Amino acid sequence: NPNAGKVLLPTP
Amino acid sequence: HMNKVLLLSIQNPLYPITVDVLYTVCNPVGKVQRIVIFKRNGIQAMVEFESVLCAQKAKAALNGADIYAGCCTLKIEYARPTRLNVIRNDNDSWDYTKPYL
Repeated sequence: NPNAGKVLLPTP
Repeated sequence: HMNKVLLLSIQNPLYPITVDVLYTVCNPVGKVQRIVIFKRNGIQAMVEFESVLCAQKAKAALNGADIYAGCCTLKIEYARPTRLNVIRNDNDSWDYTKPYL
């Protein structure tokens, strides 16, 4: 799971 | 089977999942052609990319990522359909080669 902790966008 | 259509499952979908959100998620990493959002095994979407390579790039970069901090976790697999068809462009389906209205 190499993308664990990756976040893509500001929270709405 | 590898394919240019991905199936996205959005775990813990605390915020709305619309085509504009998924376009901003997916298209920077793989060029998107069409998006269809539906409810089946939770909130899910198929995203058709321009090529298998583009779908592989999106799958690699986004699988296991959260759209927003602490929620909206992506589980990504190859979809069964080889193509997507969009009835109309609205919040739940969109063809990025065609106009709104």
